Amino acid sequence: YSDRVLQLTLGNSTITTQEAANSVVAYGRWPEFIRDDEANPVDQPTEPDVATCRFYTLDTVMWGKESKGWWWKLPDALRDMGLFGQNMYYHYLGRSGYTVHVQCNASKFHQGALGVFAIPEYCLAGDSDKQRYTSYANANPGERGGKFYSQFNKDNAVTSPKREFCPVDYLLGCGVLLGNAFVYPHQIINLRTNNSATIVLPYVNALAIDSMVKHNNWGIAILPLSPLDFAQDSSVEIPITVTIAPMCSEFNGLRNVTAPKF
Amino acid sequence: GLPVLNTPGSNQYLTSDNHQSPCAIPEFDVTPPIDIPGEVKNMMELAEIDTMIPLNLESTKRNTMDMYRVTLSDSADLSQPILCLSLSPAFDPRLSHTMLGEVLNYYTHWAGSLKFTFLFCGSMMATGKILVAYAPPGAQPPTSRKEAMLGTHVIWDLGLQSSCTMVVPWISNVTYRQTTQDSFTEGGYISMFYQTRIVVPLSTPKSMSMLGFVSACNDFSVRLLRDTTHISQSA
Amino acid sequence: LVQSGAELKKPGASVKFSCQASGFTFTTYDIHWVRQAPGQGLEWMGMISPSRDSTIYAQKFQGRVTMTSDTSTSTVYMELTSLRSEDTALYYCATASRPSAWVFRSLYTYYYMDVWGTGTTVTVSS
Amino acid sequence: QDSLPDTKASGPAHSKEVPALTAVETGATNPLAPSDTVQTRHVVQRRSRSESTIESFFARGACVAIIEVDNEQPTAQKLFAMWRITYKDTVQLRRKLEFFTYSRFDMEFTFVVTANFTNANNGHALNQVYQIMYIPPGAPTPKSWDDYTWQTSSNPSIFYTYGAAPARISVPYVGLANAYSHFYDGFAKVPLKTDANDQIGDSLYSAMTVDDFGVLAVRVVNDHNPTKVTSKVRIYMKPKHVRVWCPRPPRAVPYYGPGVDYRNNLDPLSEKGLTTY
Amino acid sequence: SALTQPASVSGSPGQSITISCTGTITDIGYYNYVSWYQQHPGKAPKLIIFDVTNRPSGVSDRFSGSKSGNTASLTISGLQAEDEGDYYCFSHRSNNIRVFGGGTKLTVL
Amino acid sequence: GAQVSSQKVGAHENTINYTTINYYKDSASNAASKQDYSQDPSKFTEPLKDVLIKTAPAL
Ligand SMILES: CCCCCCCCCCCCCCCC(=O)O
Repeated sequence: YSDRVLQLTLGNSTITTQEAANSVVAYGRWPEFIRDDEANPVDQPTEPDVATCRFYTLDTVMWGKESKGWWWKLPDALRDMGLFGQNMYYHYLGRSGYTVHVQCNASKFHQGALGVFAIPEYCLAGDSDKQRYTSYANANPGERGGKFYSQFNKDNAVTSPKREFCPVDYLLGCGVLLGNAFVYPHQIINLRTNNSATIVLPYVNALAIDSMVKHNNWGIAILPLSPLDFAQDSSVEIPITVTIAPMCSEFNGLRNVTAPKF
Repeated sequence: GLPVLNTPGSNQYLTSDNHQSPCAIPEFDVTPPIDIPGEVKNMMELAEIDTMIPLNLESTKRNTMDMYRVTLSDSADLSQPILCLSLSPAFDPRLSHTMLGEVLNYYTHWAGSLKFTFLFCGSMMATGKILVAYAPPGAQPPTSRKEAMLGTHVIWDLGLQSSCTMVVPWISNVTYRQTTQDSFTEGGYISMFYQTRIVVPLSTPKSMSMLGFVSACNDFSVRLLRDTTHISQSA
Repeated sequence: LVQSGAELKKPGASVKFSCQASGFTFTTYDIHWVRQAPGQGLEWMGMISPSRDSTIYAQKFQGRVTMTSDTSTSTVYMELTSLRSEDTALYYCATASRPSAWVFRSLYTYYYMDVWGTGTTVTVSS
Repeated sequence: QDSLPDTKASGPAHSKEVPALTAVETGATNPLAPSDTVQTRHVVQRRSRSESTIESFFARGACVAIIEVDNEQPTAQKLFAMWRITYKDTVQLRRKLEFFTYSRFDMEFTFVVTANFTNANNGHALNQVYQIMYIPPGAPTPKSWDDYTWQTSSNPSIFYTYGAAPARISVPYVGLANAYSHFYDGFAKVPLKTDANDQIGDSLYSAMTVDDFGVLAVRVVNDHNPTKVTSKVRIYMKPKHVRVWCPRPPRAVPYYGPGVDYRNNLDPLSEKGLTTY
Repeated sequence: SALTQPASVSGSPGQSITISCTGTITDIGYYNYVSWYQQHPGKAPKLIIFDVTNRPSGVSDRFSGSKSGNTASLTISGLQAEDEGDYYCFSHRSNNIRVFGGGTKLTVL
Repeated sequence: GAQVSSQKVGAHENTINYTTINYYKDSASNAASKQDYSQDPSKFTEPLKDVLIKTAPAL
């Protein structure tokens, strides 16, 4: 056996990789259900196990020579993924951990490096002079995610503002220098070394359980630390695929379904 | 009434006092803690994490993503250094905004060993070697490999192990070096040179990035708290 | 009392306003400029702070409008460096000197406009 | 007993085990002592990390507010002032706390009051008593300097007399959660498809609550002098019994509002040549 | 981007009327710097409420003010014929600009 | 009802204790017991599932 070869299985789903580089359990803590001395709600929790805790694959994003980065938010990227998204919308409170698997495959002649960072409470900076004015529909883009930018272009549409983020890439979208983002739970997909990265995320929050529709516990940021080069080609595009499984999903406060405006 | 004498320093406020004080909200029912992942007991656990160095602070490269990547190539002038850096981790502008430099800019004094880990981001067919060298102060800063190999150095072989760590040992005359710029407690010079060169086959990129990382070893401590230069506020 | 300049009537060209006050109120308090086209309602144009010569302008006017100060006469000025027919308005000069109880950010005092000057019309047409 | 590990003696090596090579793609960082790449002597290491502990790091009190109040007879005058209790409008304590995502601490608040006469001719005034009243969220705020709310039947209050030692109190961990959240990737409200208009569900990004930890109200208790006395209550905030819970990169570009937004000076790094030492 | 107000409001003398002012979450829903201004014809405006529920000296107690969310309201209770005129709402807005309402003409019937 | 503990002596003259008493009912009122010694940094330094040993190859 070698830690380049990993098999990950959750529910009815299985990921096999042959070019891993170990795996990160974030802050040393594997995900767990709520212990009885840490519990806040009195309602009996729904714990669906294999129905929700399975590998869901988001939309593939194409890494090219002018790509500046991509970001997602959890649980928001899984809000339309099957019974997890249905249990998240039908309940007021929800907790889950996550296994985040990023796949990015390239030849021995390609080069490049992606930093995959998992950020607890990944706030992003807005687009405009008005403080904290990013709307819900733009702060929560779903499985599409969002992109980083090379510069802070500022919204001047006074008639109707865009109310989006403007995440600047070396500023990690939130005003901190990107070289210090390695204090977060992280892996590098360096194409001569590994084709995949695995970060296992516990439920990092100031509460035992929280509103999943209102609040994102983790943000996943993927940024090219070294740019993609191949041969002497300007047109290079290789796929990045992000696959997230919830772990230890539990939900409280059943009611009618949340139907957010987007 | 007990006879008492008021010593000097009565009725002062020190801002560093460690004295008891009455409670504005007595008998408050404090919310109990829970086992949140990621607890930090000491700021040196925010050091000993390798964080990436903005090594490339040239005029077009700085304040972009290109500040982190040093261009190695198959056709560089091999006598000349890849990078040069001063071991002043709170003052050198390549080191000052790393997590080690940001922890150290809240402190006046520092002491310990420093890891420098360099990661190679060429293709798998890219091969080569690299001399990375630390020279203690009091001499000419190394301009050639012939000078730099007299110092503490690691010859790094590019292979399946993608990255290599060079440790700067704690060679110092003082027990603690100053974090500000000071020729008395200066820390020496880090230099990097080719030994052989980058060799690539055909249909392979001829230039490639290298990323550098810095962190504290287990022997590292800082000892006098101060305000930082890195944040400011207008009137 | 806060004293305005007289009325202007020219199209296409630049128009400069003048506004003079007492020496204490000039040095202590900010001066705000507000306009009112006929029947259309009040419209904040910007602020000059002669204690420190910082200015803020509304985004409708950020290119067009400059404000300057004179410590010798305790006068502030406003120049509308290009002009249109919709700028036919009564232009008010107002001192922000009624203090709010709420601390602005955490270090400053907010002031509402209370000492309004009589102001002046400018009409922009051939 | 707080001492660091001693550097062990290390001789020359010629070995199949190689400490210097690693893979930072794993996310781990290489745990090397200097003994694992250079020859080292033994040295008994008496240094320690005492000043770098989290309580030692936050032990210094920092200014969070400058509250201004007037005392003058009515003829324009701020006879009382009110401040929403926040750390985020002074940059230094904010940047120190924002190294971490969550934290849990008791507080000390220390109040330094300085007064001055405002015009030179008008002369003297007697010594002033200052009421600093805590108004928790939902409690009634004053609308004058002497209405019924200052009777302080259930509110905490400090009566400071001028010239005394700077008044101080301790406050417990008052957060509704198990730790204070310095950062909040979320909203207070979600807009729904069934909402009558968008402003029912509209709320600020990264805002948990408005009036999160209440309001301090400040007045001079004295009847007004004919001379105008202007006074400033400076508030110094010291976290203590601190536990911090998820490390973050510190703030690089200047702060803009209470969120993570940025507007100006997006150049935190200077110019230095790659070969220049 | 201006604060929304009804264009006109009417009532007979002795009644109570309420002029209202709805802005966005970055002005009235966040700041307490919400003020009201009265403008009789030809006059410069007079500040009648400065902070929410706070009147200046010499403004009669029939004027009163409140805030309910993103909305602020001015209630004139015991309406008189001298109250006829324009009323302009005002707030601070979080990019350090200041914004007036579109204004309400009050006709005393 | 006092507490007593040893100081870490820096300078020496020519093992020394200090005494504290908590005077107030609540824990918030208390002084800072400056004894919050460091942990293992491995939860940030090496957060792996298959934990490496430092002299072995990392892959
Ligand atoms: C008599 C005065 C009593 C003082 C009462 C203080 C009320 C508790 C304040 C705790 C503030 C916690 C820090 C977070 C502030 C923020 O969110 O910016």
